[PDB]
Amino acid sequence: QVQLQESGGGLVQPGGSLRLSCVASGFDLENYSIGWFRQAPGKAREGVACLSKNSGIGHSVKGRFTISRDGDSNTWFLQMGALEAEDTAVYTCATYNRACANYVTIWPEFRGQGTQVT
Amino acid sequence: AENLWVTVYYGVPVWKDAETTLFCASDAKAYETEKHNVWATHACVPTDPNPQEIHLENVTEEFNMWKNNMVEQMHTDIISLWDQSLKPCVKLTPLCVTLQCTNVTNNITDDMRGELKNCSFNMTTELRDKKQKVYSLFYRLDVVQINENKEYRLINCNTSACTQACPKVSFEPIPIHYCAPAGFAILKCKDKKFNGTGPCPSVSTVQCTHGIKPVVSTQLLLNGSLAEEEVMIRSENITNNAKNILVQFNTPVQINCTRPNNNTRKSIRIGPGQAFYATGDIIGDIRQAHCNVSKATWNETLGKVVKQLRKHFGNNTIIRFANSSGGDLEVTTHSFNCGGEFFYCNTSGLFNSTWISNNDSITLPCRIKQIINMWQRIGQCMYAPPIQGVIRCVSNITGLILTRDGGSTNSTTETFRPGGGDMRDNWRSELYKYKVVKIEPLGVAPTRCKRRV
Amino acid sequence: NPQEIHLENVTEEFNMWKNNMVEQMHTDIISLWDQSLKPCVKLTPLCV
Amino acid sequence: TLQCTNVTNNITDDMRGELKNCSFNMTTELRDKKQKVYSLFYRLDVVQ
Amino acid sequence: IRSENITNNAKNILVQFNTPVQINCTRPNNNTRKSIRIGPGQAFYATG
Amino acid sequence: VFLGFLGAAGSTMGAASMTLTVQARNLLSGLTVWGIKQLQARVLAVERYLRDQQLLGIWGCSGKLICCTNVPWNSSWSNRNLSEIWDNMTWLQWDKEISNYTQIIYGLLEESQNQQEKNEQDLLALD
Amino acid sequence: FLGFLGAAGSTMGAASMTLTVQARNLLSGLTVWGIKQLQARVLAVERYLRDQQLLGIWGCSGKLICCTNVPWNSSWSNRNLSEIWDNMTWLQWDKEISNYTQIIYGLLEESQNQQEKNEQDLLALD
Amino acid sequence: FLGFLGAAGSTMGAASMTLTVQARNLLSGLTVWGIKQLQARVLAVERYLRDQQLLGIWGCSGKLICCTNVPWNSSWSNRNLSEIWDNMTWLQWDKEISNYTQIIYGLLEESQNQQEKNEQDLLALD
Ligand SMILES: *[C@@H]1O[C@H](CO)[C@@H](O[C@@H]2O[C@H](CO)[C@@H](O[C@@H]3O[C@H](CO)[C@@H](O)[C@H](O)[C@@H]3O)[C@H](O)[C@H]2NC(C)=O)[C@H](O)[C@H]1NC(C)=O
Ligand SMILES: *[C@@H]1O[C@H](CO)[C@@H](O[C@@H]2O[C@H](CO)[C@@H](O[C@@H]3O[C@H](CO)[C@@H](O)[C@H](O)[C@@H]3O)[C@H](O)[C@H]2NC(C)=O)[C@H](O)[C@H]1NC(C)=O
Ligand SMILES: *[C@@H]1O[C@H](CO)[C@@H](O[C@@H]2O[C@H](CO)[C@@H](O)[C@H](O)[C@H]2NC(C)=O)[C@H](O)[C@H]1NC(C)=O
Ligand SMILES: *[C@@H]1O[C@H](CO)[C@@H](O[C@@H]2O[C@H](CO)[C@@H](O)[C@H](O)[C@H]2NC(C)=O)[C@H](O)[C@H]1NC(C)=O
Ligand SMILES: *[C@@H]1O[C@H](CO)[C@@H](O[C@@H]2O[C@H](CO)[C@@H](O)[C@H](O)[C@H]2NC(C)=O)[C@H](O)[C@H]1NC(C)=O
Ligand SMILES: *[C@@H]1O[C@H](CO)[C@@H](O[C@@H]2O[C@H](CO)[C@@H](O)[C@H](O)[C@H]2NC(C)=O)[C@H](O)[C@H]1NC(C)=O
Ligand SMILES: *[C@@H]1O[C@H](CO)[C@@H](O[C@@H]2O[C@H](CO)[C@@H](O)[C@H](O)[C@H]2NC(C)=O)[C@H](O)[C@H]1NC(C)=O
Ligand SMILES: *[C@@H]1O[C@H](CO)[C@@H](O)[C@H](O)[C@H]1NC(C)=O
Ligand SMILES: *[C@@H]1O[C@H](CO)[C@@H](O)[C@H](O)[C@H]1NC(C)=O
Ligand SMILES: *[C@@H]1O[C@H](CO)[C@@H](O)[C@H](O)[C@H]1NC(C)=O
Ligand SMILES: *[C@@H]1O[C@H](CO)[C@@H](O)[C@H](O)[C@H]1NC(C)=O
Ligand SMILES: *[C@@H]1O[C@H](CO)[C@@H](O)[C@H](O)[C@H]1NC(C)=O
Ligand SMILES: *[C@@H]1O[C@H](CO)[C@@H](O)[C@H](O)[C@H]1NC(C)=O
Ligand SMILES: *[C@@H]1O[C@H](CO)[C@@H](O)[C@H](O)[C@H]1NC(C)=O
Ligand SMILES: *[C@@H]1O[C@H](CO)[C@@H](O)[C@H](O)[C@H]1NC(C)=O
Ligand SMILES: *[C@@H]1O[C@H](CO)[C@@H](O)[C@H](O)[C@H]1NC(C)=O
Ligand SMILES: *[C@@H]1O[C@H](CO)[C@@H](O)[C@H](O)[C@H]1NC(C)=O
Ligand SMILES: *[C@@H]1O[C@H](CO)[C@@H](O)[C@H](O)[C@H]1NC(C)=O
Ligand SMILES: *[C@@H]1O[C@H](CO)[C@@H](O)[C@H](O)[C@H]1NC(C)=O
Ligand SMILES: *[C@@H]1O[C@H](CO)[C@@H](O)[C@H](O)[C@H]1NC(C)=O
Ligand SMILES: *[C@@H]1O[C@H](CO)[C@@H](O)[C@H](O)[C@H]1NC(C)=O
Ligand SMILES: *[C@@H]1O[C@H](CO)[C@@H](O)[C@H](O)[C@H]1NC(C)=O
Ligand SMILES: *[C@@H]1O[C@H](CO)[C@@H](O)[C@H](O)[C@H]1NC(C)=O
Ligand SMILES: *[C@@H]1O[C@H](CO)[C@@H](O)[C@H](O)[C@H]1NC(C)=O
Repeated sequence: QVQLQESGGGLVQPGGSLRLSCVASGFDLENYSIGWFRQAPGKAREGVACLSKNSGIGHSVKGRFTISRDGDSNTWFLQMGALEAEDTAVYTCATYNRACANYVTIWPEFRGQGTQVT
Repeated sequence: AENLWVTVYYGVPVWKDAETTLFCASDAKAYETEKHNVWATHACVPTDPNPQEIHLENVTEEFNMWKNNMVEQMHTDIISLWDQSLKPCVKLTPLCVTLQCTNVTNNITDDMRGELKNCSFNMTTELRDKKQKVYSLFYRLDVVQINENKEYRLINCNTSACTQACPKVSFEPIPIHYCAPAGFAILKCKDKKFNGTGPCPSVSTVQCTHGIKPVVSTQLLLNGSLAEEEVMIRSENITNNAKNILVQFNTPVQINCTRPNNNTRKSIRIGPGQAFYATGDIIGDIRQAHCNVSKATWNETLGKVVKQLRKHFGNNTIIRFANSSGGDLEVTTHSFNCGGEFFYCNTSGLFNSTWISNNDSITLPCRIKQIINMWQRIGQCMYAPPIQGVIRCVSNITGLILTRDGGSTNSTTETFRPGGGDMRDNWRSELYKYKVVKIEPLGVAPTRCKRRV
Repeated sequence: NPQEIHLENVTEEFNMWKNNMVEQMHTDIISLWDQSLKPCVKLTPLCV
Repeated sequence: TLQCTNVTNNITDDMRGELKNCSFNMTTELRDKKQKVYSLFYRLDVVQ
Repeated sequence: IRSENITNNAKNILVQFNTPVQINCTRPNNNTRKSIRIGPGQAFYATG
Repeated sequence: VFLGFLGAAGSTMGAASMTLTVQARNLLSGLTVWGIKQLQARVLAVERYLRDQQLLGIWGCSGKLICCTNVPWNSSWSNRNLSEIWDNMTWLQWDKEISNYTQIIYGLLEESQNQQEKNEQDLLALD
Repeated sequence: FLGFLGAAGSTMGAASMTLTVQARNLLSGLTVWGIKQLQARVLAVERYLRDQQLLGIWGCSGKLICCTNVPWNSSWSNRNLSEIWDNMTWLQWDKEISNYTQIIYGLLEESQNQQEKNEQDLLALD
Repeated sequence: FLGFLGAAGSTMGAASMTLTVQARNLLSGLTVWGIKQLQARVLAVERYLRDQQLLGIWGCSGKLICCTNVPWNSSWSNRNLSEIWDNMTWLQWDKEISNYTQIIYGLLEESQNQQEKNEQDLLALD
């Protein structure tokens, strides 16, 4: 398998946009939803996005970040814009509950490795 | 004497785990002065006047509640009933017209600033060509702002079409008993130490399950069945973050819930025969609906839950609570079904406390929503018609679906946050002590018989 | 050629005002008409 | 009705006509507004 | 060779082969499908 | 007495084999949901009972509850004393004890009944 | 006489002549009339199968005409045998045992269980 | 062994050796394959039940081989005994008697009724 593979990390100038993405398989990605992490040095774990199944809504903790999907392709796109100096961390995409249960605070199972955004 | 020969026994008390399909068993009440039901019990067979339970001895039957199929069967059945009940009445697609909505300030209160909206729109009369300017009141949750007097639009009207909830039918929960067909037995565990996965050396056979109310709620179970002795904790892993903890109370907690506004329903014609019921002209003051629990009862209940929960997490561990941290509007909030009006309450006045090693009331604000998406399969929305008068609901709120937080390695900073998700734990707390066994009557055994020719 | 066994020596208490066939047929004919009216035209646009 | 016209981008002599570059009005999600959508329709699915 | 009446001019002759005949064919064209809105909820995919 | 469905399901086979009628009598109890849904269960119950009854009738059996039979026990499926089996073990334990060797037993019973019928025919025709 | 259910008016003794005739027609054989017919078929099969199981619970196994224990208690009927078998029709007779059948249907069961137990004990002791 | 319907072409005497295996799978077992599959199941049940009732009220119920009365009328088949059983097949036998096998199903019934008469009378006399 269920593990998640992420891509799109790199260096961004302040005031740009990114196209973080992550894909997965494992014959069990119909019961779970996929959201994203955010872990900056010195601080705890937050959340950035959670594409809830059963509602199709693209919840996010800030206005800039948006999660999206496309068809039946098992890939999820995190689009981030108007980046600023604090948004430099280790972005990981993980699996949350079927209806995007408590995130920005939870520590899920079946998580990825995480790219680097500076 | 050596001729120990095989004989065959039929109708022997032997069972093997298997799966089948069950049916209704509802109290008749003579079913004459009834206004139908969403779980139509006219087609349901009547329950036994005096169901009999047979206690079994010497028996240790393995039980399990997390791979039970009864919950999946229940969920499929109730979803099918809900879909069936929504067919034979109004199918209002002609409501996605461009609504022109203003605020409402007929002596409003500041807490409910905005919220209710005065919407007006063109609408087709009985004739196919003539149009009329009609008006209604729409809650802030059911309208979005297109073309950013502003122009609003129904929230469901790019992604689904709503069939208005049928005015004659009712959503009032009634008990239903699931009775296995002939040849299958229902085993029920009577052990007070029962927790889920594990044998129960008190299993008794029953004709079928007790009366269970198919209620719909999130993060706070309502009219559940309490477990005696003490509050019980069940899971599928107490050590996994992504798994709920179906906490079951032993002392019921009274919760009142109101809506102190009148609602003058005004049916308006939108086509031939089809009539759509709407709000309008609230009589008297308008105040937001609220819910009351008792702080004295809730504080003690949370203390008991914490005392029972520190068993699985150590006696020197902090235990903190918090509200839901995000999700849909049906997981971070209570999800009532109170008299045909679907509340959505602010359950953050309860889950805010910290517990260490060593008269009054709590008021939760609620946000009424009409356009709902229960049975969250996309494209099956439904418009609940407004209900006239001031309504009240009383419940025992015997349940909890807290999820752990975890993840910070090994430490004592455990926090619990309510959260639902898949709509199966409202019945996994009612069909936990139940299983279906297929009876196998055939059985061979050796005796000294010779089978005279 | 349906059979008709005439029975002798038998008396039976009939009832025409409590019969069940007279009600089952009544529901059945309505069911027939409702089924036969589905698979063709359902003209709404005559309200002009 | 389709205000269709005949497609002539990177076309081949064998596939003359055939595809048609149709433009028609269409109700949007709100049942009060007309878009102007376009599509490609083979010559076997459109008649004059 | 199978036929109901092989001496008839209106009966099909279902020839069945001994060795298969490999046949390929394609549609050597990308067809970009764009979704447009029929109305509330319903969608319609048309080749772009 | 100790009536009720599966009333003696935990008691030993000695006392269990007195009220098999209780366990066998209620095997035939009795478009929208709760419609065809109940009817499917009814048909399945009839199917299961018919399977059991035909399986009983195929062998030389179907008196009712108990039916003595030929083809001696192989004495390999259970190397246990008769008294211990019939007064020290409950029925489910016996089931899990000999659940691996059922099909061969059923085939043996079928063949024994057929051979008995052939013997009866031979001993009835000649006289 | 002849025909299905063609002797309901005849005497009790004479009506025990066409038991096969009445037993044969107990098993005759989406859309309207397409689910009612199937429901009726299932109901008829279930009724016949329950009746056959009830017959087989007691030791008859041969259906028509069965001999059994549980002697006729004088409380159930107080009258001569030839009067029962010579003048009544079966419908009239069923009136006299409209309410006495429940005890009989268990008395026959316990008699059958006793006989089976005696048979098993006799075969075991040998 | 020869599977289900395996001995179909075998000779009559050898065909009457594997009755059980071919009498063992007579009960094997909304949208399409919904009501129609259940219809097939119900039809199979009804057919088996009718066959069992015939093997019943005839006087048998032990299935497979069954002795019975009603001596073989010569009109049905004027042939030897061995020729029926050594160089004939059950299908050929069924073709041989197809219209005759309807009066037999009544002669057996009457023989069963008279046998039950005799048994009942001799039992009640003593
Ligand atoms: C959990 O159970 C309680 C207890 O049944 C539910 O409260 C019940 O709510 C219904 C709906 O309003 C009440 O019925 C109404 O009663 C009024 C006053 O009698 C009547 O005018 C209405 O026509 C309607 O019949 C019902 O009385 C009330 N129960 C009690 C004991 O007062 C509650 O709704 C359940 N929880 C959920 C989430 O459904
Ligand atoms: C659910 O319940 C919680 C309970 O606290 C709500 O949280 C509170 O929401 C208000 C919204 O205005 C937050 O703003 C506060 O407003 C007062 C009004 O004067 C102001 O004085 C404060 O300085 C503050 O700005 C408030 O911080 C927040 N928390 C608390 C403890 O009050 C929540 O809004 C409810 N709804 C949802 C969807 O969560
Ligand atoms: C209901 O229909 C009438 C049709 O007359 C709409 O009237 C229009 O109103 C706008 C501003 O409110 C004017 O600019 C137009 O000229 C009016 N149309 C006319 C006069 O033909 C009315 O807006 C509709 N109600 C709505 C959309 O809520
Ligand atoms: C319950 O949860 C535990 C841990 O939360 C599960 O065991 C884990 O299995 C994963 C599978 O890759 C391992 O990576 C972890 O290391 C395991 N945890 C530990 C502590 O060893 C377990 O499968 C879950 N289910 C049950 C029935 O225990
Ligand atoms: C909501 O809007 C309706 C429609 O405009 C309001 O009803 C109007 O009220 C004024 C006086 O306040 C009358 O002059 C109009 O004739 C009314 N129009 C109609 C169509 O009835 C209504 O007052 C607004 N507020 C509420 C709370 O309903
Ligand atoms: C849970 O409670 C916290 C505070 O106890 C809420 O956080 C506030 O949320 C509102 C609206 O979302 C903001 O205006 C405040 O600034 C937040 N304050 C803090 C300190 O975070 C949170 O919204 C509550 N969540 C739910 C689902 O009720
Ligand atoms: C879509 O609707 C517009 C609405 O105006 C149509 O435009 C008119 O078309 C007719 C001919 O069909 C002309 O005579 C008018 O002058 C047009 N009016 C305007 C304002 O342009 C249009 O034809 C419809 N169909 C399409 C494919 O666009
Ligand atoms: C009118 O409602 C809107 C909600 O979209 C709100 O922003 C605005 O403040 C309201 N106006 C008044 C006067 O309350
Ligand atoms: C249409 O519905 C979607 C839900 O899929 C929502 O995100 C959006 O705000 C709605 N309105 C649009 C796209 O204008
Ligand atoms: C339930 O209790 C049994 C008792 O031994 C235990 O083994 C099992 O782990 C428990 N399950 C839980 C706590 O989820
Ligand atoms: C609702 O209207 C009725 C009828 O006038 C009135 O008696 C009642 O008081 C109103 N509701 C409230 C809460 O006042
Ligand atoms: C809930 O409590 C508030 C607290 O003042 C009270 O005003 C309201 O009437 C209560 N509602 C009830 C008891 O239904
Ligand atoms: C809920 O309302 C009932 C009836 O008015 C009352 O008896 C009870 O005290 C209320 N509960 C609380 C917690 O106020
Ligand atoms: C009530 O709740 C508070 C919340 O922290 C807790 O400290 C206290 O121990 C609880 N019990 C009492 C009797 O106050
Ligand atoms: C939540 O709890 C904290 C401390 O326990 C307290 O300061 C705060 O006022 C509480 N807020 C609510 C809404 O209960
Ligand atoms: C709620 O709790 C009370 C407390 O005794 C109980 O009588 C009642 O049956 C429970 N359920 C409901 C629906 O009121
Ligand atoms: C497009 O080209 C074909 C080629 O002959 C022509 O027949 C057809 O009429 C053309 N379409 C239009 C709309 O003129
Ligand atoms: C099939 O073969 C038979 C063999 O005699 C022949 O009579 C019949 O006409 C053939 N059918 C065809 C060739 O369609
Ligand atoms: C087959 O075709 C011939 C051609 O004339 C015709 O005479 C004969 O009747 C046909 N037979 C059948 C069975 O179609
Ligand atoms: C069709 O387009 C895709 C990208 O849109 C491209 O990868 C592919 O090569 C194109 N088809 C052919 C035959 O080149
Ligand atoms: C349970 O087992 C004990 C073991 O000796 C036995 O004495 C007792 O009778 C059994 N209980 C029953 C059969 O109800
Ligand atoms: C029969 O059950 C399993 C099936 O493979 C087998 O491993 C087991 O050894 C058998 N039972 C006994 C008692 O040996
Ligand atoms: C009716 O009774 C008479 C004698 O009273 C008898 O002769 C006659 O046969 C009976 N009817 C039938 C159909 O048996
Ligand atoms: C078929 O008949 C031949 C003789 O004609 C015989 O040898 C053979 O055994 C028969 N087949 C079977 C399966 O008995």
